[PDB]
Amino acid sequence: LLGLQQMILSLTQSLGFETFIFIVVCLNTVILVAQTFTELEIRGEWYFMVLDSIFLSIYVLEAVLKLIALGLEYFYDPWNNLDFFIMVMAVLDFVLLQINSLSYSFYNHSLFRILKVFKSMRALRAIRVLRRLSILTSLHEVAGTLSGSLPSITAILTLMFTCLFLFSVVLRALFQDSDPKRFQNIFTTLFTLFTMLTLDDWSLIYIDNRAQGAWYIIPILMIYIVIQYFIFLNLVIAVLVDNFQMALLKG
Amino acid sequence: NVMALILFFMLVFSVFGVTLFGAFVPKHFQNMGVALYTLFICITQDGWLD
Amino acid sequence: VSYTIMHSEEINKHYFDCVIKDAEMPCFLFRDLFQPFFLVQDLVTGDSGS
Repeated sequence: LLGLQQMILSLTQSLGFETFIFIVVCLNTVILVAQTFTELEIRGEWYFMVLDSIFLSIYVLEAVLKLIALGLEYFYDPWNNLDFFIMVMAVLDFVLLQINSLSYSFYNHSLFRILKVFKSMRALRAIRVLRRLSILTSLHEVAGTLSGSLPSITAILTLMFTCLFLFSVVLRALFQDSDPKRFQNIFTTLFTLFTMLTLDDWSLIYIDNRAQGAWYIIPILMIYIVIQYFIFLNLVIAVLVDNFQMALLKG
Repeated sequence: NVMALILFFMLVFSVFGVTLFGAFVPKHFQNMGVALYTLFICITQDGWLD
Repeated sequence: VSYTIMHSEEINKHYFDCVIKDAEMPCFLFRDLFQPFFLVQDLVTGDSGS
């Protein structure tokens, strides 16, 4: 209606959102932790997707209520924006299942896996709206003091993103016609860079590279490994040490 | 408390994992305790190229 | 029956019978791809071919 409808919606939103949403989301999370459960889905597969679709209908009712609600201030909440994207995507997959017919591949396809991880962040949002009460103040303070120093960690991760990209570029450049069957594309090159950054069989890289005819690629790889390892690990460790050390010096 | 927070984040990100897991790339991502502990091995971050 | 059961246990890597379990008649799930295998038995002699 108007402002009067908005005020009635606010009051009844408080009441019915405290009452109805909590119990239906608790039941949704119960049926979803029974859903995932890759032993009990065969003790099922017929009472599980039914409840999944029923509570997805409950969620689209939540979305309809939030749409008829105050609106722009609802959009101003990032968690509510995540819920809005989750429900647009959810009604998209629901109508995709509903229309049937179609002309693309199905029967547990890549799109089906996409809809499964879609149900996954739906379960995550169910958890995040269940945890409205009693998160416990000790870990409240721990999480706040952890999230206090965001600019330093973002700068450090950006600098190592640049360094990892540069090292991947030079390694792919120097590995041309030198058995790149492990890093034939940009994804596999950056994943091998992830392995060397995470200390995973880079000694094996050394042994099967000196099994090849190139030997000077090993000292370059080593010096890059040690410099980026020491610099990044030490910088992050010291940054978080001090980040909680000011909170230590305070009360 | 750090143990509790790490385990809770580990579970809520394993909900993402188990959607990819079971009956495909199996025998370490299946059974939901083996999957959790294999992801814990990958958290301990040594020799996951197998 | 045995080869079909091994094929079901090797393709989808899982199997579940019905609620009313019967030895002579096994139960098949929809979600599993169905691939029968067939034997030729010669009652006059011993052999059993595929």
